[PDB]
Amino acid sequence: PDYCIPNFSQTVNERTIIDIFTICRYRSPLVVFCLSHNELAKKYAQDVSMSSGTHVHIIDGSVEITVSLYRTFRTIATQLLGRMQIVVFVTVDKSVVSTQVMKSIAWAFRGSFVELRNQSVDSSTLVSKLENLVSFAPLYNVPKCGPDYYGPTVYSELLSLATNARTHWYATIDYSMFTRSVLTGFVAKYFNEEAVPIDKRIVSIVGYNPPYVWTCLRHGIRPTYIEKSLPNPGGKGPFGLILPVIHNPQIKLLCLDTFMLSTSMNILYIGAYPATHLLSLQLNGWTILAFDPKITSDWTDAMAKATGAKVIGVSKEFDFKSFSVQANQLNMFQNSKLSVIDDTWVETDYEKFQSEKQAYFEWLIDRTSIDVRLISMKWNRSKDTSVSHLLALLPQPYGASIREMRAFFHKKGASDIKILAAETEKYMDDFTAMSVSDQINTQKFMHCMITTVGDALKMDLDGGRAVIASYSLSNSSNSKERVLKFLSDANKAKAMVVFGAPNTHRLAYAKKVGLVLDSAIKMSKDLITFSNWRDYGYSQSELYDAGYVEITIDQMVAYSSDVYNGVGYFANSTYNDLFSWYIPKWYVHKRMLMQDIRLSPAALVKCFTTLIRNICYVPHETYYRFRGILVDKYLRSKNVDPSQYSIVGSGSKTFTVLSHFEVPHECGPLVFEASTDVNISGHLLSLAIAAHFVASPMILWAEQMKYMAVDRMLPPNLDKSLFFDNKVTPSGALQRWHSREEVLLAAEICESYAAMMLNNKHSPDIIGTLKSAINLVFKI
Amino acid sequence: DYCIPNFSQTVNERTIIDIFTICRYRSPLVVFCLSHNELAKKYAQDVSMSSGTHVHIIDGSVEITVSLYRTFRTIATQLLGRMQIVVFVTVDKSVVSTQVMKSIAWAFRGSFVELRNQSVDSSTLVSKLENLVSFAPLYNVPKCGPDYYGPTVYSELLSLATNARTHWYATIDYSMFTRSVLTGFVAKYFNEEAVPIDKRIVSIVGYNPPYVWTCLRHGIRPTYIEKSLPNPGGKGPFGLILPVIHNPQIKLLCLDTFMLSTSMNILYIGAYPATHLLSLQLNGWTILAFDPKITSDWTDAMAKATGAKVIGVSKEFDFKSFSVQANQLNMFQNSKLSVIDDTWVETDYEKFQSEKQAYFEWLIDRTSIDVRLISMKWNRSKDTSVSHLLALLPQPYGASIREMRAFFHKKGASDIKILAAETEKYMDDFTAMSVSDQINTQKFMHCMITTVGDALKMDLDGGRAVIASYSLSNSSNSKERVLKFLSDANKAKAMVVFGAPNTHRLAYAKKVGLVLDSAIKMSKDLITFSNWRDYGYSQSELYDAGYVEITIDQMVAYSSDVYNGVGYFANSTYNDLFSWYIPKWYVHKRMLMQDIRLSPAALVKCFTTLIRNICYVPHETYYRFRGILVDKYLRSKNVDPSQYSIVGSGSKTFTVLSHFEVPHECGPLVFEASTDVNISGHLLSLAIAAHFVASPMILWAEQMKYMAVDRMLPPNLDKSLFFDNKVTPSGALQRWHSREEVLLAAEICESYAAMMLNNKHSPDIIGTLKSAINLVFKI
Repeated sequence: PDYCIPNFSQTVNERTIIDIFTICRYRSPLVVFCLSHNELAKKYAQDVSMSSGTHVHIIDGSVEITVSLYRTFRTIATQLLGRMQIVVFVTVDKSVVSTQVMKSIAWAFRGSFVELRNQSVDSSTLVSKLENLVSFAPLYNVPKCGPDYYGPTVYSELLSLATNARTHWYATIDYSMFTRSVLTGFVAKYFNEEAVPIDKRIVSIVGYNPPYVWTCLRHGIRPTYIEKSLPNPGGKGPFGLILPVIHNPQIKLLCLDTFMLSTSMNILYIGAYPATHLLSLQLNGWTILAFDPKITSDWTDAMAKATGAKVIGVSKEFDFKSFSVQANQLNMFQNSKLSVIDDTWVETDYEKFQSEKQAYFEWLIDRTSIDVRLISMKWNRSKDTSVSHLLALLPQPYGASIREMRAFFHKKGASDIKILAAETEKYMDDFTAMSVSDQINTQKFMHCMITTVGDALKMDLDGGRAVIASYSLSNSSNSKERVLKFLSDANKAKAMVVFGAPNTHRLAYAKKVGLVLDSAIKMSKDLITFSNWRDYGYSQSELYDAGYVEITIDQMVAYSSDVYNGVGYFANSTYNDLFSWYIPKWYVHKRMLMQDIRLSPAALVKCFTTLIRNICYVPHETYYRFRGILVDKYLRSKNVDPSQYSIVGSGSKTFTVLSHFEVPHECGPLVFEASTDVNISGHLLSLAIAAHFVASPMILWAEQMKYMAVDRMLPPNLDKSLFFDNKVTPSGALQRWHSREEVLLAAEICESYAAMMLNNKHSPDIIGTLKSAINLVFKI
Repeated sequence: DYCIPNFSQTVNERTIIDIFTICRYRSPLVVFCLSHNELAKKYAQDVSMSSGTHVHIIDGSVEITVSLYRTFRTIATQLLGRMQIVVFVTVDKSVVSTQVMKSIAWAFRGSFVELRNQSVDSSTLVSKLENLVSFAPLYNVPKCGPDYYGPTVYSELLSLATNARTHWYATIDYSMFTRSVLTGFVAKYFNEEAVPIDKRIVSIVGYNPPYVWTCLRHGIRPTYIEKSLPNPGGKGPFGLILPVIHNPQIKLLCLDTFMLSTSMNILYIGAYPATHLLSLQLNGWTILAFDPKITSDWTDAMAKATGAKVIGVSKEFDFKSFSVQANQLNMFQNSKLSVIDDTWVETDYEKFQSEKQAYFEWLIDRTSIDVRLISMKWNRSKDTSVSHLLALLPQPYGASIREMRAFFHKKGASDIKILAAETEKYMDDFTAMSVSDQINTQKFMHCMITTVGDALKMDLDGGRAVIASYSLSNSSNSKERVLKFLSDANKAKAMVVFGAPNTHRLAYAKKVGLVLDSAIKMSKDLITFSNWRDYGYSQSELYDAGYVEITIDQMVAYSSDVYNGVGYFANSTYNDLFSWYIPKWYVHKRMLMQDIRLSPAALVKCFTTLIRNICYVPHETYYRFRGILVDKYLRSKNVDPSQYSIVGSGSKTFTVLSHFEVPHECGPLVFEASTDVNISGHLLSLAIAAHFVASPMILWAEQMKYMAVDRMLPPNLDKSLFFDNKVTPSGALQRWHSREEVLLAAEICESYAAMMLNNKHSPDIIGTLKSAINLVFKI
């Protein structure tokens, strides 16, 4: 062996790389707690620190807020892979650091954010959430990178002796729902930044993906699907939707309402009260005309303030026997699109009441004055009846074992069809006895009305059209030649097509070291096959050649914090880490070249290097000594005279130039002026190591690094506290980082750097595809 | 299984392997003492932001007792986190003395630095503060010891010439650390028992060279006792005349420490400068130094640094005066005396040696002075007869030099002729050998303080200190006879520090596939090491012989105020396979009061917290599993469920509703109605730690039984050392757990280890500990 430190031979073997992959499942230990009672914070900080060893920080204002954040999170950035919980108590007022700024910094480091600074010192809510820190450590019931959670993990079951003090834990499923929510929040943030009109905030979800309807209505955008091949439903009508062939406590009503809220920006909601499920939706741009006798004056103000929509609530019954546009205040929807949500019903003469409604909806749909889109009515008829302008007769996917159906009226519906009673009762007898999973499964018939059939690669990309392709375009049906052509054209067209694909070389490195076995995922060349479908792999370089920069889910949720209304997560998933997400290059240059904390790689640049330095006995200054030695081995490998430079190998000086010399490089010859100090970019080396295990923001960091060749003024609208991680000149501008020579020099030694840190058990393909992408960013 | 807490998918066979690997990092603490608080805050931020080192600043804003309680209760949970921990202590020495803070530091396996007397711009203070930022997560100051003389040079990690690397021999350095800790414990034993200075002699069973240095570093005299010492092959009564063939100041300490073992009175001729002696505590010695260059300050400097009574003569030694009234030898009447002759001249060296030899041949035949040993430099080119000559060895650290050493003794050869032609070719061979072989020949020198015979039949009178570094554990001595020797030693109130490989800890290491079969092979309790055979001993059968297992952590912490040896930098898995045991009589007499030096604080949390982080085990959920494990045991003994109520919290394991008893061999467990039961959680965690490192379960159990009721704090010990435990307003250590709460945890201990390690534990490890807990609590 070898008896010397730092030791990489005996410490970093193939099983060590496996354990590093395992540690990445714990890489979100931060909890940011905001309370206005400092002495109370000191107690619980001591309680959780003594009981479970959680590292605590108390930003109390004794130090300036900018330097206080700089000292707190520069330390946390190194400990994110330490498998130990980290709590940061923020006790300064919201005037010192606002709720949105602190929430951004929290989610930028993958942490749970709790804001309770308005609470009194003896608040039952404040003390309870503080006791949860000590009870649940090292875990915490508050979701990370999100305010709400609707998955199966119930933290209160961990304290219950009846449930054996256990709860469920589906990391891959929960992070998938977290990813669907983050993509939606980023598109919502995209619409807000581009000042897109409210009625134009529509996103195309490539491939059928049910949960996107809910996430889109949570962020104030309307969803629309586009599937490659949608099979025939098997019913009657123009679209064949009449009788087709066959854990959220408030999704029973949100399943139908969110879909109807996608068909129009104006809604006639009959029988709305209480409509409590709508309160957790951002409806800023909608106009709700609510009809119910139990509607009060406070109910209208409560719905409008919680959703942002213009709500006009009528405290009367709906006049169904008046056939005029002057009744029920329908005059406010002239020359407009309108949809009707009918939830009215009675247990006395239900057949007689439905006939009165049907005659009104059959007339309301034939309005040349109002573009009535869709009308949803409760259907339960024991007699044969003819329906005009009927598009769909679907069961209630969340109605469970109930007997009621739903009818959908549309202009392009069946001109006249006869709904036989003996056919619906038998149809319901089958739907009534199905499993709950199959009952909820039949909600795809409902989403068919907002689905366009065709190829997503041939769609129109006009005016910055938002298109979410969740792993869709990457599957083997679409060729890599055509997908790269679609994304390159989309970037030229200034369109927002968020694209995701499996990282080819990250999965190859996972199978090489024996992480995920051959039984789960099999790979051949760049073609990937998943088991319980085939899929193409894409690297980070070829997508930059198509004009797409890889961004991390961490950076997307952090950049979209002030508009995020979705769900969070608790644990990371190795399966989800195999994929990478890319946004077009035009939007990166326009609004993402100024590296704030939300768009910084702070949550990844230090945690991997520190973990390896602790495992391999690498002292701090010794780490920078190895940096100079690696540079010394590269300069002499290119026949540079050793007397022309002087290897310092410190944190501030990599090496000093003594006489002018140049190094041949494809991105222009590296110019080294005499009597100058060279300090190569260390983040490039560490981000390449982090790319072996998780999605690395190397491409976005490089674009920011090139933009920081000179001093750049801070954005005027953004809070300047978000730039705490970087130096700011007294002028008020972000200080220059590194020269193009210092950055390209680190890319050349990057191959030998990974061979040192991982004991030659790295992936030269991972370093190669990143090195190739760094060169294209710094093209001459 | 998709449920948390998860033990199935998380704790596999390789997971146990990685836990063993983490135990190599289980000493990350650094305790830094400086009197400049704002300067400490800066370097605390510098090392925290650069390397992620967790820092603590005890500044006095909180009371010192509560401040230590909050700081180290947290550190105890993080000792397996692979991250450096620094504790800056800025309060005055009046708030916490240097010896108290050093004990607390070494109790948690930490490097201790005391620089509170330094000014804010001291070049020494700032340099050692910059070393924290430069060397993190490592540190150049050794743990549990002030000095380090091994091959690891930290300044080479910063040098580009050495490729920023240095050597790293963890097993060798920790072995030297163990030899030094054993010596320091014996030295602490002599200080506690008030043993007279001249009686402080320890027997080192089996030949072990470095113990001569460590003993003289702690003011005690060593003596060897070997099973079979081969004949040296020379002439003389003991055959020591011409036998058959990294410390910068060991060149002189090799000879002087051996001569300082032969007598408590020394005549050092040619002492100046004698700088090597300054690092030894010679409290009890009397040095009569002869050299012209001796000054008045030199005598005071030697006496202050060593504690010895030094009388330094600023003159030459009168060799041509044959009387006890010359050279002030009148102070050694009716006393033992040994002389160290280091005088020499480059002009007529032969003529000067003949004058010395005639004096030493007369000085050895003194009925007035019990002259023990005389060491003279020998270099004669002519044939000469020597009277009263015991040995003539080469200088083991003389390297390629031509000079030899002669040793005069009363029991030496009455008359022998030293032929010049034989000693010239003998030096020609000694000069040509390797340096390792030159130093290897220092066993001939130590032969003069070596008794030949069997250590199992020695006399154990009046608390005799005997150190057996794995010697008694080897296969030559049967386990039946060794256990008989140790049981007799404990009855005789003797101090025989005994060490042996932990049978079940090595078995658990081989079962999971840590140390492979090529290095260590085991059969039953017989162990074979590669690169000799050895018997294994468990913690229970040694308590049956009246011996309690103590950890090297607790020994160096308990001996902090007398420790003068070396520290260590990294732990070694090879050394962790062995356990160290001290007699039971000394544990009951002075170790039943659990202070921080004798507490298992450095092990009771770090293993449980690491497993809770790996397996997603919440804090309160951990205590829920505790009650469920108790509920599974009470039901297994046919206790009616309506007689108790499972609470499963940190303060209440379960509440008793009606009186019921559980049959147990240590008396039936009595559970009074309307009372709360809180089983001892430390017993469960110490059993888990016993799978990987030496666990102080036996010592903790003896302290736990003594803490059945309140006990007054010792009057002499600083009461700050009891910060880890509750103290009543009366000034006494508050009671811990009842005998029912402790024995109840021992019964669920088997199922507890099956849950924490996913049934991949060792029932033998739990069994030998559970058996020992019963013998401590025997009725």
